[PDB]
Formats: sequence, structure tokens, C-alpha cells
Amino acid sequence: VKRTYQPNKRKHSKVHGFRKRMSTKNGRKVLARRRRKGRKVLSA
Amino acid sequence: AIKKYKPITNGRRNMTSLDFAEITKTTPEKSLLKPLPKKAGRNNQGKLTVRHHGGGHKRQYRVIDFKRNKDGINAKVDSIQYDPNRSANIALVVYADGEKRYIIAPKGLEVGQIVESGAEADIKVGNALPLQNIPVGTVVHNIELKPGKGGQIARSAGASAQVLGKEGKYVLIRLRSGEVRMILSTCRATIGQVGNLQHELVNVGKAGRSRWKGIRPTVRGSVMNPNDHPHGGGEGRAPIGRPSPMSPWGKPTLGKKTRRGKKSSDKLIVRGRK
Amino acid sequence: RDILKRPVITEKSSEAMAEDKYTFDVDTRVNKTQVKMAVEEIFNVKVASVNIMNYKPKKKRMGRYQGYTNKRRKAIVTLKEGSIDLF
RNA sequence: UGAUAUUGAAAUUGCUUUCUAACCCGCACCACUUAUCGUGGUGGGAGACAGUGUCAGGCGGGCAGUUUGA
RNA sequence: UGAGUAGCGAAAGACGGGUGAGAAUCCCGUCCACCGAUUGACUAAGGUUUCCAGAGGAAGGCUCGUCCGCUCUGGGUUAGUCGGGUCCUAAGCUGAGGCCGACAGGCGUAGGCGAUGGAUAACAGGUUGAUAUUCCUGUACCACCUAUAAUCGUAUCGAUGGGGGGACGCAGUAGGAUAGGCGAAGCGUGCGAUUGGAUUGCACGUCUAAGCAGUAAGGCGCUGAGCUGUGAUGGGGAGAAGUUCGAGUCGUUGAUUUCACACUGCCGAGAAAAGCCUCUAGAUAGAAAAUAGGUGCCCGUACCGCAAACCGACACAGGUAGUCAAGAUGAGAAUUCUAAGGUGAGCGAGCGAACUCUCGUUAAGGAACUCGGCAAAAUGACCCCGUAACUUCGGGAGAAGGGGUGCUCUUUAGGGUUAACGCCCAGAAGAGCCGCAGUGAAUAGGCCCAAGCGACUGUUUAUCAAAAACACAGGUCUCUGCUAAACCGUAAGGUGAUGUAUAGGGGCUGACGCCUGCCCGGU
RNA sequence: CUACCCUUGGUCAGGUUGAAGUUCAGGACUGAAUGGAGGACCGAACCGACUUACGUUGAAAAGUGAGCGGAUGAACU
Repeated sequence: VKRTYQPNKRKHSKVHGFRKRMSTKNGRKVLARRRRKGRKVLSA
Repeated sequence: AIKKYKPITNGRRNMTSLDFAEITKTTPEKSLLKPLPKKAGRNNQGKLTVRHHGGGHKRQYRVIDFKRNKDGINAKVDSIQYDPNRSANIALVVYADGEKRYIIAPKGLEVGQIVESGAEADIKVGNALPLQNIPVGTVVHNIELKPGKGGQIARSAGASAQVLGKEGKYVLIRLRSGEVRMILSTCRATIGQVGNLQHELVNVGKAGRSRWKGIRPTVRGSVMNPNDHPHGGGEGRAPIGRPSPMSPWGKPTLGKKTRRGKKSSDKLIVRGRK
Repeated sequence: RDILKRPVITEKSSEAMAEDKYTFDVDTRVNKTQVKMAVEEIFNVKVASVNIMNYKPKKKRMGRYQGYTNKRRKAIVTLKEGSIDLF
């Protein structure tokens, strides 16, 4: 059987990375919200 | 013409194919091609706007000139060739002073031809001249609309239009479809007819040979669910069940006109299609 | 210059080829040309060649507490004439 | 689909018809510029129409919110 | 509690000798067994120290454990040439000005980023517990700099520009060489104990890049070309013998590898840009012949990688791209047995109950069973003969239905290569021998007669429906004159289409053959 | 992951048949050579998932055994 998560460093950082988050208004809201909570690890 | 096939299997049974005794060459001139990436009816939003496209075979865009704008600098039709992205066959004309171009090869040409600005060339197949010079009764193809952009009308395979009477501002034209309409007197047009007349005679035979020209299958609205097509569901095979067959987006798809009511070119049409 | 940190001495692969080559843990942001220059400037020799290898940080986790070691450049210089002392 | 603003001139009688500067050109060339973007300039075409704004009428299960008694 | 209960995750282990406080399990050895188009060698993604050595046995390991992918303590990754960057560009993304948009923001030109592709200089051997075109040994090639340079000066340097070239589909053959394989000459080791024999039994039969030549074929005397031959190489490796000595031959066969997307054919008409070669705009003023010396940065490099290290909660019968792929048998990468090489499955010992699962045989009968011949039996390969109705002339069809096959020995044509002998592939026919059975095992179509549906190949409900459903090639109606209609977005902007009525969108029907009747109230 | 598309790559042991076309002998058409066509045939990898048994507090939140279908293409990747 083929499961849903096939890991890929490039895919993971190109979709959920930091720079992809910072290159948007909404991603910046997400980063601000995670800094507000106190997350040890902001982005993926 | 066209060549048939013995029915050595199912699938090539009632299948015919165009017989390329007209294509006199098997390679394009290198410098007149460009890449041509496919788009399965996807717009710049990435969405599927126009259906039943996608797939097929790679192409190379032969840069054809529909301008045909020179000083009567003569040409010699060297090669007739295949164009994978228009129904006509193309013709690789060389000008008298070193230039290569692709004409829509009309029917019956290996001679040598002249773009005709004024009363320069003659009315013989392959000459492109204004509509003010072309006498009445000629069958021209590759007619411009706006003076100097490249001809747009009468451009498919085996297509041609008649030059009916004129006025000095707008020569009439009877298009291939029965449309009779006026065209500005300084818009070029090529004498003759566009060759490759067998193009409508060919049975593509099998469902795969249709699928490698870029045509995905077309489902019928009547075998779709109610949220997809107005022809909707129903138990068993159901009829249209409406007072009018509708298109997939909810417009009456049979008999209703979509021709705009305020266009600038309604003083240019004398009669409509019939 | 002081772009050399710590003379690596190990069981075999810092002594069993030590008569001719010397290994130094070096600063983690330096070419192997700066290392050549630094060794020629400190030990006063003439260097034939130099190799460099980065290591990962390995997670020595002792006492209910996680954590990584440091990363490090391991340079290995091959002398042409002369020798290095202190060991 | 109408009235109206952008919206001008002339004839003839508000319906009509002609013109050019408004407006428009997924027209041609030129310059920014060793860019099918754009801007500007020059011709052409169209021309007070189209497009756009406010107002009104009609069509409109394409879509929506709902009712469908005991 | 259920209860000392179900389970303990596919598979062959045995004994000896150890270590030990303690051994079915840990180590070493011998035998045996399993894979072997793979359970073997190598690599991309992924993981991220699981790699190695010394020590340990609390917890983990489905039992045990003295062991370990677990714990503790020290170690391990080496590049001018390998993969990526300092080179190029598809798709896509981003986008100075710009266009649009309540705001946010969207689209987009020049530009830039972006390999899965294009270009690009290094090979063979040796070594440790852990690296290996990286370290070392030998022999190289490429870019740049410094001192000479032979010979200089329209000599040279050229574009951020013009041109060429790069540069490309698919299929089918025939061919050239070579990798590999196989058999006999030199080799070296043995020459037995069970009857026998020494024309005996084994295992070996090598070697690169680069540079000098020449070279099947290929396209237009030029360009490019696998392979060969000389050195490279007194070297390195080498079955073995006593640090040193040690052979390296023929004949055959031959790819799916390379010449080579070559050549022919075909139609569905098959990337781009750079490096590269040139051209003059423009620079105007060195040496590329040669002599040596110097210079060459960043990133990955450990280990797993059909898996106990990845994705599946697990030391999980599942999933995971490409790469090399030996012998006997054969069409063959099928089948059976082995090679190189690697594993024996992380609970066992008894006894051989009912019952359940997997498997084998069975008297007479032969579908009588049953929703139904479901399941299982049977056919099954190669050669020869023979083969109906019907038909769209293609087919049906491997129709159906029969017969043959093992070994030995005689005699005769044969194919290839070949001085010749010699090998390899092949047969004929006939005389014999054996058996219950001769493609003696494994692998390998059940067939026919009718009927309903759908013409056909295809597609479909990931996980209760694979069909008569969908698609279809063909038919027909209808809208669309090009800023086309239709569609997405509020708009800019796009697709349609770099297309243009032999074209484009939409509705119905569904190959082919014969046809497709009537009514316009209403809507 | 799954559906569809786009751009650049890769894989499909072996065998069977024998269309057009051409070449020859005749006399438009015949026969023999050649040719190698096909959503052709058989059949491994590969990709599926028809039947059926087993499993169902499973080895596995969809699998295993035996058979079964496509296997040059509307292929798989």
C-alpha cells in the first residue's frame, strides 16, 4: 500500500518553508501568530 | 488524394488517411520554427476554461507570414511542406534577394510568385494584392480585414472567398460560409484557393488517433449528475426533459443567437450566414 | 593568523599518518587556502597540500537533557619540508 | 432595452443623413529600447456611435434564502 | 476479571570447542539447507550517526542472552578531474517601470530564478576497525599566472550584435566491432584407497585512462567514427612455489552494449539557450610552437538503501526510481538445479486427540451436488496432417480432429568460420535397446451448439458493484466573420488560438448494412 | 496521497503472423521474391484486480495463495 507522506526536503521547504511564508501577507500572519504563542519552531 | 486501409484488424477498419503526394519535403527550414508549449485549455489562472484539449504530439510553430508585403521582389516556390498546426500545407518561398518565408501554399503551385502592391503582378495563383485591384468574380483566400495586419479570413484548407461587387471604399466579399460583407479596399488578399482539399474526407478511424491530436474524451450531459449538467440525473436513461437543451453552464444550446447587438461591424455585413 | 583551533590527536588516524600529515580542528568559516596561509605563518613550513572535511553535530544527550555537540572543520595539511612540534 | 452625463458641427424635417476634435482601435510604422507590456508621435479605421456612470423595464432555478398544516 | 488465557508475524538446522555467575539462542568450526532477473554488487530519494572499537546488561528485542540497529565511553567522512554551485536554459515562479483593483491585492514587459535535460579535464592498483576516481603509488589531462620564448606587427583581441552549429519523434531490420560465455594448447597443484584407471582429476589463462598511428560503417575529397595496433608496461595484479620467482594461447559463439535516431519507412511531423566555429562593428600592437616552476575555492562524501535504519503507530507478509545480471536447459530475463555472493527468518521441546487451514491419493458411478460444474480435475510445449457454418474477404482458427517424440548405431546432403584439420548449428533414413510410462520432473489453450447486450482496443465507484454503464471512430442539429462564439476573473488579463467556417464551442446518437414514418395545438 | 494537465527523461525477456509498397515472370489483373503494418497474436518484467479460499480483538484501517486481464500503446513510469 502507498501512504500519503512521501518525504521530500525540497517540496517540504518550497511549500511550508520560511521564505514561502514570509513572501505573503497571510504567511506573515501565521509567523506572527506562532511567535505570539511561543513556538520553539516557527516554520517548517 | 486519400488512401484507404484493408481491415486487417478492428480499429483500422473504416479508416482512411491523407496521401501525402503533395508534401514534397520532410524537414522544415531550421530558422523559421519556434517552440510551442501545449495548454490543455488552461488560462493564466491555471484553470480549465475550454474543455476537451490536452495531450497529443509536440509541435514546432512554423513562422508563417500572412503580411505578404514586398515590392514585387520575385519568389521561387522551392518546397511544399507539412504544417502540423494548420489544415493547409505550407510553401517555402525564396525571394530574389536571399530570404526564406512560409506561404500558405494554394492549390497548384511550384512556379514563382510576386507580392503585388499595385497593378504590378498578375492574377495568377500565389500573388497577393489589394482588394481594389482584384477584379470581380475572383476567388481569393487569406483576406485581411484591417489594412495591414495579416490576412485572417478564408485561411483554412480548401477555403476561398468570392470578390463580389465593390464601392471604392468597401469591396464586397462572399465568405466561405454564406456571409456577404464589406471589406476595406486596401486590404491584401491572395489569388486562388488554399490547397489540400481532401482534408475533410479523412476518417480518423480509431479513438486513439483522435487522442493524439489533442482531444480528450467528451462526456454527455445526460449521463451526469444533477449538480454537474442541467440535463441532470433521472432513473434510467431520461430524455432532455426541458423545453430547451442547455449547455453545461446553463445557456440554451440550440437555436439561440449569441451575436452582439452593438458592434461596429454591423454596418459591414450585407447578408448573414444561410 | 589564529584560524587554527585544536590539534587533533586520535588513536590511529591522527598519528598513524602523522609523520607527514598534521590534522587541526579549524574555524568553521575558512577556505583551505586560509588554512595553508595560517600554517605557513605559524609553524614556519612550506605546505604541499591540504584537505578539509566538515562534520555534523552529533546528539550527545546526557542526563535527561538533549542537545547536540558542535560542528567542526577537520583540516589535514601535508608538509613538504619541515616538521610540526609540541607533540 | 430606453432617458440622461461624457457629447461636438451641418443639412433637411424628435425621428433622419453627412462631417471631424471628443471617445475607441488585440491596426501600421517610429522612439524610449539590442521588450508581441506600456507610454508618446505619425498615418489609417471608427466616430458622436460605441464604452463607461446614475436611473428605469424585461428576461433570469445560472445562484441564493426559505415555505411546503394538523 | 476474562487468565496463566489468545498470541509470540511466512522459511531447516545439527553437533563439537569455547566464553561465562548462568547457553536451544553469543563466538569459532564442520556438515547440512534456502535464494540466485536475486534474499547477491552498486547508486537516487529518504533517514541523519543506525557507521567502528573497548565496556555493560536496569529498560527495548514479542522467549534467552554473556549478545544487538539498545546503554556508556573514545573514534570515523580527505577531491582542479566524482554529483551540484562560480555555465545554459523547458515548464513553473518572481518581476523595475506598467495595467487594473473598496484596502489588502491581481496580471504582466525587459530581467532573473528554476533540471528531471545541453556543455564540461583521471585513470589502474594498494591500504585500515571504520574513507577511497578523495589517501598513497605510477602515468595523465584542463584552466590561469610568472621568466625565457621559436617567430612578432594588419601581426594579433573581439562583442553584451549577424550567421552556422548545438538540435532532438517513432518503428523495423541488416550489419561492423567488442563485453561476456563456452571448448581445446601453455600453467601451477594433486595422482586417490571402496570395484576399476592413469589418453587421470582440479583451479589459471591479466592489465586502465591519456597519446601515437588506422579504422567497419555514415553524411556531404572534407567532416565526424566504434574498434584495432604500439608503446603506457622492466610496471601493477596473478592460479601457485620455495623476500624472491610464476603461464598468459588458440577455435567457436556472441548481446538488450557501442558505431547509432545511424539507414529505410512512416505520420501523429517530433525542446530551448549556452559552451563551440565564424563575421565584420570595435579594439590597433603576442607568441597559442616550445622550457620549466607555480596556482586551482564552496557543498555532499560515514552507514542503510526491495529495507530490522525510508513511507506504513511496531525489529509491521505491504509500497519504494534506475543500474550490472554467470552455468546446464532451452525461443527466452520462462522453468528446474547451481556460480559470484549472501542468508537459516529473535520462542522452543513433546505427542502425533477431535476441529479448522494448506496439500496428496482413492473402489464403482460420473454433476446424481448446487442459486450455478463454484471449486478441483482434465487440455497444455515443438513438428506433421487436417479444419465447418458464417464473413465487413481481414477473419473464424491453435476451429474442430488426429499422429510423432527416449537412448544407441550405422550410414548421406547440409549453414557458417576456416590454409587445412578443427569447431558450431543442422537435419534424412534405416537397424537396434529399454520401460508401466520417452516434451518420463518443473513451465505452458479445455473444446463445441445456440441466444440476449454492447461493434472493436480502452475507462469506471482508492476500500462490498468492472458491467448491458462511460469513451469511442462515424452521424446530425445548432451558435460563431475574428477584440469570433463559449469559459475563468469584479477588472486588467488570459484560454480558445499564436487557430480562422474543410475552423471553434455546445446538445443528442454511437462501427458497419437497410431506414429514420406523421403532427407546429400548447410550449 | 488521489484526479487532470504541462516540461524534461526512462522501461517493455523472447517468439508468431505477415498490410501497403516495391521487384520480377507473364497478361487491368495474376503468381513468386521483398517489405515489415498493426489502439494485431502468444507471453515474462511491469501495471492491474475477474474468481475463489484464508484472514477479519489479522502479518496488514484493504493483504496473502492459486489462478486471471493488458503487456508498442487512449501504455507504465
